[PDB]
Amino acid sequence: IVGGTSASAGDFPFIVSISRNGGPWCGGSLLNANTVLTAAHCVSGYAQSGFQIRAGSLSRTSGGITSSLSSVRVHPSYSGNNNDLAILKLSTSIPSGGNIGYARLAASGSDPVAGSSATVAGWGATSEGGSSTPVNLLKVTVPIVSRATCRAQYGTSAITNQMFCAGVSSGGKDSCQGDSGGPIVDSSNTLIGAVSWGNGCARPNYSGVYASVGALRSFIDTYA
Repeated sequence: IVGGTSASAGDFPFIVSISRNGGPWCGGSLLNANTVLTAAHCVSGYAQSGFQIRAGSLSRTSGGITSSLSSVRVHPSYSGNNNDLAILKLSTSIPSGGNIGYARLAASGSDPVAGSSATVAGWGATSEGGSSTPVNLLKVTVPIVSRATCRAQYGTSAITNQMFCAGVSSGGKDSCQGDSGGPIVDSSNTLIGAVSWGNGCARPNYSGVYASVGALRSFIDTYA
């Protein structure tokens, strides 16, 4: 997260950190005791044994409850930047309670409205290419950017109806490498997306791009 602040205990109770080969990798969202939602690009094409999830901690290295993966399912239309969600099943179930909870999902057919406030969180870099990544969770609030404006930034075909955008026109606030897969929520604390892609991080005139939970809700509901 670039331009963020420290998360407090009990913020994002459903967030999980996802390590790969013992090192930082991505974020995700705990949907229920045995299921995590993340970005497809975090897991597609990699050995599933490399991953570990951690829930219930501000730290990505220590505390909370961990689990390995039992299975990985990517959206059936996932390709590159498009349809960038995956469902992970956990080898060890994780109960709600204390600083762990489960996400509430945006409805099928919904689309975040331009200008509304969203909050994204993760353990990614705080600069493009950053040499070290924070141990404790960060968060930042950014406005939704209309799909039309985002298409003017990236190209008409580049931003699909299963993506939405968020950021500040002058830059300075965004998700960044290592935040992929983690949650973005709306002003009701409903999970509206997962960190997906962008041109660099927090650049002026290049919004962060998010996989849309509303748009992909049928997939999520099938496998959750």
